[PDB]
Amino acid sequence: PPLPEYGGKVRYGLIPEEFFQFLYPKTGVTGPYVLGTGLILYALSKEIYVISAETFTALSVLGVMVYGIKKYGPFVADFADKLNEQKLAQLEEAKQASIQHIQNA
Amino acid sequence: KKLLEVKLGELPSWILMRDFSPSGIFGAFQRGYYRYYNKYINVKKGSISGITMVLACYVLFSYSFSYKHLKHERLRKY
Amino acid sequence: DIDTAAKFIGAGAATVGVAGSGAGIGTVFGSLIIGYARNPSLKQQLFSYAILGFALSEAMGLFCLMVAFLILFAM
Amino acid sequence: DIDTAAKFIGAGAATVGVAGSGAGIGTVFGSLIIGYARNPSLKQQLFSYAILGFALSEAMGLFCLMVAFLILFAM
Amino acid sequence: DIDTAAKFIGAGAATVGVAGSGAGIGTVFGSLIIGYARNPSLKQQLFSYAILGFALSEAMGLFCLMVAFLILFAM
Amino acid sequence: DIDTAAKFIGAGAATVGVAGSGAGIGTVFGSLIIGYARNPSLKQQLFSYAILGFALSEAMGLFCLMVAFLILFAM
Amino acid sequence: DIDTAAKFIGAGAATVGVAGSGAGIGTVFGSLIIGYARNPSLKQQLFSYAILGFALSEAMGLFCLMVAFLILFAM
Amino acid sequence: DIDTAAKFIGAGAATVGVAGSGAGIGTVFGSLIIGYARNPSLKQQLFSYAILGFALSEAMGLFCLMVAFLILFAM
Amino acid sequence: DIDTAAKFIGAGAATVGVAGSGAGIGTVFGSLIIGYARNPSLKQQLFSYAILGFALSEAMGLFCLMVAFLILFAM
Amino acid sequence: DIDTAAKFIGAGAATVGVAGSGAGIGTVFGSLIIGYARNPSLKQQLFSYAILGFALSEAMGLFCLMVAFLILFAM
Amino acid sequence: VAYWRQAGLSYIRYSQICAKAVRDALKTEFKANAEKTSGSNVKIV
Amino acid sequence: NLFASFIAPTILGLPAAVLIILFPPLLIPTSKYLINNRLITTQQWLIKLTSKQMMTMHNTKGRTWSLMLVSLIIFIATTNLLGLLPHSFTPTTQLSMNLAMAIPLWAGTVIMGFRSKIKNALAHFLPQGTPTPLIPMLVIIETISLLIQPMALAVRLTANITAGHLLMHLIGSATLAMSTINLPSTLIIFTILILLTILEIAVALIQAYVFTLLVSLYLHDNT
Amino acid sequence: LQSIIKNIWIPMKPYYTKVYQEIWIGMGLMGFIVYKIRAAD
Amino acid sequence: LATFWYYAKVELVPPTPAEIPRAIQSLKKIVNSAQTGSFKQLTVKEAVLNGLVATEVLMWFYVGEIIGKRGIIGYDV
Amino acid sequence: VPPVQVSPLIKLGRYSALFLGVAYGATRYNYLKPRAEEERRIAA
Repeated sequence: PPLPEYGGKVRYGLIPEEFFQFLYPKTGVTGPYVLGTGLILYALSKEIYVISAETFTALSVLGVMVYGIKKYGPFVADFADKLNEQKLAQLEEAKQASIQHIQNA
Repeated sequence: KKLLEVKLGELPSWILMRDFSPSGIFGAFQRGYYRYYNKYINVKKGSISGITMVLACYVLFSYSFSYKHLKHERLRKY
Repeated sequence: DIDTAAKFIGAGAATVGVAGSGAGIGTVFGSLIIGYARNPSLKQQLFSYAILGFALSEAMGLFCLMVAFLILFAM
Repeated sequence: DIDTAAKFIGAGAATVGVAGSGAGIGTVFGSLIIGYARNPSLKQQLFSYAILGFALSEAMGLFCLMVAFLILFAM
Repeated sequence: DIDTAAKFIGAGAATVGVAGSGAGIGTVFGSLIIGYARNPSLKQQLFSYAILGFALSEAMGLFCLMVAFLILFAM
Repeated sequence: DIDTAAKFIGAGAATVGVAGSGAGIGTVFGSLIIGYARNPSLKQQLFSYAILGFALSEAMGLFCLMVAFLILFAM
Repeated sequence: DIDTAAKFIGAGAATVGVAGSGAGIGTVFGSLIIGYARNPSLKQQLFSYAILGFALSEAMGLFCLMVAFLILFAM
Repeated sequence: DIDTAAKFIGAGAATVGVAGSGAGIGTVFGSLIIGYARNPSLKQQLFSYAILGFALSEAMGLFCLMVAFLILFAM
Repeated sequence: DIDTAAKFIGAGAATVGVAGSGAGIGTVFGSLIIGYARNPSLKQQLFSYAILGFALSEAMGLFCLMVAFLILFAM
Repeated sequence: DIDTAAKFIGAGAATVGVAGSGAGIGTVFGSLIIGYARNPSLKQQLFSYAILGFALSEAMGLFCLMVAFLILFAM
Repeated sequence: VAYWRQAGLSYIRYSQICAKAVRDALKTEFKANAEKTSGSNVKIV
Repeated sequence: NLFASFIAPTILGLPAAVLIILFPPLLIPTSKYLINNRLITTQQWLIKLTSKQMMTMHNTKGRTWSLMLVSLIIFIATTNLLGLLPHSFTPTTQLSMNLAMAIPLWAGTVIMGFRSKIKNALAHFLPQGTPTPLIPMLVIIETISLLIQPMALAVRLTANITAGHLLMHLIGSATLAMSTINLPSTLIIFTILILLTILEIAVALIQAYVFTLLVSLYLHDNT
Repeated sequence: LQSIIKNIWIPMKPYYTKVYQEIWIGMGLMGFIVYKIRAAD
Repeated sequence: LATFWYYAKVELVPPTPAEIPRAIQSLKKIVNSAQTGSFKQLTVKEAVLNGLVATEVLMWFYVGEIIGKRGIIGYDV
Repeated sequence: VPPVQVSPLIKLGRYSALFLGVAYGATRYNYLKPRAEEERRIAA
């Protein structure tokens, strides 16, 4: 069975487009965003999210992750695609080779 | 026709019609894993979002059990 | 209270012993510079050794820190 | 009384540990001089290796300043 | 009351002696790097020596740590 | 009373740590001599690196002295 | 008692003299690696020297450990 | 009466930091020997560099000695 | 009493100074290995120098031990 | 009562600093071995430098001993 | 391994370039005889 | 207070450490296909590179541990990397888990060396050309080395990972404590924290590789 | 019992029975050490 | 930028005085459906959607609270 | 992407909740500052 060609259309690497489409009818385009900002402000206002040293280690590792992704993402995607293309080319070559061998026989 | 998937079925009896067995919960978790995997990971030309979403859920879980320690670091009292 | 005082003193003393790992890591990476300047076509394998060397010499220093904490928090 | 005294002594003993960082930096940059005199065309790679070695020696010194501050403030 | 304090201080002092093994492991693996950059055909035997050297140098450090524990826990 | 005494002891312990910068400057200038004897045409760039080395290693030593004085007078 | 306390601290101090033997074993085996990379046809002779060097460096270290015990147990 | 005792012990500690300058001068002049054996026609400039390196290492050692003498006499 | 306590502590501290002898012996015999691998025709004379070097570095360590036995047993 | 005890402890701590001259002498004579195994016709001048280097490295050690004998006896 | 050997050259080509450079820097009183004495004339088949 | 991130986590009273230790293999999906997605492609390339690195130096009997050593390095590296995320609990900071990883493998290698190989197993404690008057001493040394190898394994992992985390946390506190004070100094401390984060990623991978390489060498000395 | 030992124990049998025997002895040793540690605590 | 406002002018604005009767009628419809228990006709999809919108308006209330105590984190005193 | 004229009920609820939040925030700020000062003084 062949795989699809694209994934699930995530936004910001965290939330899929299905959520934005699901809130589009009742709360429009800014609905999900005001829900997100409201939840963030309620979390860090009622001190559900306690600001500590882990906030800054979190910001550091998230910055390193976003930078590393934006930088070495094209390279890793192209590397995987080229690995698959080389394997496919080698396989097609080795199939035609045996066809030619039996035709020669 | 009470096999209606949740998000389509309004009833509480549906809640008790499900297979709340160890094998049933195992099948439920495995079906969820394969739904996520087929939607986000098991595609060609896939994205890194299928991993960063897992890592975000992991960080949320990690914060959940780290709250009993952080609630002593709150900077207000109410 | 003399026990906590000696805990602080012994923790500082135990921490002294990380100078060895600092110096040994300097040695490992300086030798990496040299050996790479002599045979740059081996840059990969040489670097591997450097990593290994680093990970071992640093190890010793952390042992010191271990004792430091064993003295400072776990008596 | 005696606890703050021991805190000062332990802070001094813990900051002793960056002597190794100083010696390792000396070794790294001396080996950089040597390796550059050998192969003066790899100036950039040799300098990058020297920067890496210097950073790692400074990390081994940071592991001593950590215990210095854990003695001095967070007993 | 005072002897436990001296046990803490003596254990810290005794574990200071792991700096030598840190530096010695640094030297061993730096020289492995250099000697392999000079003659990469002996990569195995050279590496063997390194391990030997490491396993001996580190040994001394453990000696120190041994005494540290023998002052901190046994007597 | 005892606090000033431990301040003296801690400043002495902290200034023990300039030995690393002494050894590192020794290493840097020895390697400058060696690398200039090998490639005396790089006399300028070599010296630059030596300067840089003497600027970093000594810095570490200076840090120690700073800490020492910070224990002796300020905090 | 205060004499046994100082026995602990003095043994812990005298144990630091093993850092020298650790660093010296590191140096002897790094130089064995380098001398075998240079002239691999003397692997026997070199190695003999190596052990001899080791046997001497560790010797000094042992003295320190010995001294330590002769402050902890003898007197 | 505890201040004078602390000054003695802190001055001993402070003067420990001369071992670094000793080892650094040893390194500078050993490298002078090696660099003169390779290129015996740069003897004057190699000796100039050796004088500079020895001056800086001795300077660090004298900083340690003068901190010791500042503690011991001038508080 | 306090004086015999300090005698134990000072003997241990004085004994610490054998680390330099250990490291120097290691350096001397490692350089003997290297110089014999390079010019095996000079072996005899090289060994001579090694002996001399050894006999000198150890001598320094001996002084340290002397001071130890000057404190622990004589004065 | 405490001054003589602190004098013993400071004398030990001060005579610790001979490790630097021990290591420096080891380096000087190892470099003599190497530089002579390279170009033996210079054996005189090489040895001359060694002596000089020796007499300077050991010089630092004496300073340490001086302070020891300044603390132990002259005060 | 020098930079030119990494680039695939040889010591014969290195020597050739270095000798040609030393010849180009000769004052013209010696230059003609120098380029005649060391010039190649063989052709490859 | 300071070691709060190394305490066995519990959510609603249950040992969440079990889930945290079972999670790493979930990030390695496998497939029967011949040409599959980018994640499995990159992971299979990495696993092949790792196997060739770790296992080429072994003979036919040491190469039976390919599965074991590749599983060890993958498990440790993924655990150490997942320990870098915010608020996470890293099980490799625990001396219990690291002792249970180190003692079985080292003991298995030495018992494999004493079952077969017994002549060479007992001969290994003495180097080949050791001079005579030193034969006793070098047997007291080597022996204790063989007896500290397991502990010095576990500790070397624990003491490292723990320490790294501690350092980062402390620097984090610094930034927080400096947020209400001079902001350029806060940015300098934050840049130190970023460099430390990159160093901690490197150390995660390096510690996985070094634990596995030392186990591999103990195996190589007994096959 | 079915489809578990078909997907867990049939693949891992060559290793559990032949390759890791010494690992199993060493794991017994580790359990003994851990019992001595927890009991003296 | 400005697209935020392009959507906010239609969505994130207060209700004009002309459409408050519509809101009153909708509130009456909701309370009537709650009275007669007719909400058993609402699939859990739409139930979740309504719950999310109610959570959003509660977050509006809490944002109004943080703008009414002049301090974001907790209570400044 | 076209906007959505949201339901006037949701809109009125949004803004009424916001204003009630402003009210409650000011109210509890004034309710809590005296007790806070009282506790900070009695803690000395």
